[PDB]
Amino acid sequence: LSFELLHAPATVCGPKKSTNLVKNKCVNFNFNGLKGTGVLTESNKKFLPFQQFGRDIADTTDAVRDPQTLEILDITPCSFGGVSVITPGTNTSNQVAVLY
Amino acid sequence: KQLSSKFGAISSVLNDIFSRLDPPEAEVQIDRLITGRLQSLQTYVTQQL
Amino acid sequence: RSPIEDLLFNKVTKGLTVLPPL
Amino acid sequence: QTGNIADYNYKLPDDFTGCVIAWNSNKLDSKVSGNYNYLYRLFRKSNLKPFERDISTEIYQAGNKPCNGVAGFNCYFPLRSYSFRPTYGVGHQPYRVVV
Amino acid sequence: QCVNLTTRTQLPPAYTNSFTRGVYYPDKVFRSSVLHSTQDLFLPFFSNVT
Amino acid sequence: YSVLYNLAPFFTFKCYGVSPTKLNDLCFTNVYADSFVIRGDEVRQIAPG
Ligand SMILES: *[C@@H]1O[C@H](CO)[C@@H](O)[C@H](O)[C@H]1NC(C)=O
Ligand SMILES: *[C@@H]1O[C@H](CO)[C@@H](O)[C@H](O)[C@H]1NC(C)=O
Repeated sequence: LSFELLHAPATVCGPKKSTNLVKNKCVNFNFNGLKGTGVLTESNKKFLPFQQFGRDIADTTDAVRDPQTLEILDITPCSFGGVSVITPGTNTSNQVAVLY
Repeated sequence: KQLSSKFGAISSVLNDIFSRLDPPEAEVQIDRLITGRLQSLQTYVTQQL
Repeated sequence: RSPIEDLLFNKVTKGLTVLPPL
Repeated sequence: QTGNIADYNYKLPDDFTGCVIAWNSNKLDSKVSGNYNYLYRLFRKSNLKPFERDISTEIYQAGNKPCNGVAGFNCYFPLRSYSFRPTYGVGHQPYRVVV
Repeated sequence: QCVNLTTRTQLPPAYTNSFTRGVYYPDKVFRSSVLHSTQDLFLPFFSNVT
Repeated sequence: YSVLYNLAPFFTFKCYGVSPTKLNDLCFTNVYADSFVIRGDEVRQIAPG
């Protein structure tokens, strides 16, 4: 067996497509080379058959179709955002409040 | 929209860069991308000021 | 609200967040 | 660098703070008979952490069935020897490398 | 198998216009309610077509 | 590397080059396959260099 590495367009590759699926939980998926984190959710929109993945105004993967299943999934990240602390002076007391 | 800028790198996505290029050599490209993003953020901050 | 500022309100239509005013 | 020795035998980190020293010696490491005194691990379950050696003479299993220390059908050993002769070519010459 | 033919009449080619034709999908990326711009090989509008 | 694998008849699978573990991950193109029959210990004659 003689191989040619990085001398032709990619035609033959191995089984790198993961095993299963997880819904309602943000995971670091890899949709055929597109790695990102988001919660897989069913999308109301209709996808044309030739389309592979969707892009929002931010030019980021927010929708995608499965490489094996014709159904389409949405990429929405799980709970993110900053946290703020409301506290009085340290000379007065020490109780604090947490606001998201 | 400035997040999707190449900034002289091979691609605007960094996980693919880390997967296809080892972090020893991809560190320079990642540094260039993040400093371009920081320059854009500083320009936005100055405009907001 | 008075209708004038109601009409004026009708006339006007990833890390970044919009904090509502106090 | 990613290769065969660099992945299983001796892996260097991203920053090394120094370098390596290597030279060729076809006289102090090659004998008239077969000099098979040098071996290297070729099979491993996963990658190797930098700056540590995992000396473990264990059978690597490839198939679903396990082996009780018997090299049978799909069970092989990682350590493979090197063929070193004074009449060998440059690609087969032994290289003395110190880090 | 090919055979020479002499029943073809000689006539210069005609030229018409390509007003609003020659636009396709640049890639399989789904886009909704957005005005996207890209640089690919495209047929120019109001161009000569044979 | 599963339709044949090592589950085939016994191989003298000690060959320099690419390890079988990363052989599956390889995206090589235009593979050349040459099949022939030899006698005895001539397997070691089929080696690079
Ligand atoms: C493999 O993909 C094809 C089309 O992409 C699909 O029809 C088929 O069901 C897939 N195989 C499995 C096991 O899902
Ligand atoms: C196209 O080219 C022909 C000659 O090649 C010319 O007579 C004709 O006017 C052209 N049409 C347009 C729309 O440019």
